[PDB]
Amino acid sequence: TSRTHTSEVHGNAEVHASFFDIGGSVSAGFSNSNSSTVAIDHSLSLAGE
Amino acid sequence: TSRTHTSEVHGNAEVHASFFDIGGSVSAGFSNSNSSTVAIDHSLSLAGE
Repeated sequence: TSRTHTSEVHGNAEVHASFFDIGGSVSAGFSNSNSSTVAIDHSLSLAGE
Repeated sequence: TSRTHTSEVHGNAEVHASFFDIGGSVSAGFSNSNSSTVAIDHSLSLAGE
């Protein structure tokens, strides 16, 4: 089994360019995650000599 | 065999600075994924000492 925890910072930057319109943009953000993997495995090995 | 639950929490933020039509959007997020992953392996080895 595996349980995780993530952090993140986000950003964006885009300005406008038209015949009349100008602009600008900034941002933020914090993202996380909680992944719960439950892995069930089986194996076989048949060796000879 | 593996069946994975990946829960997510998240926070989001955007803005668009302009003259008078300035737009902003802070936000968040919540998500899960029910990912059932199987994997079938067949292998070999030929060792000689």
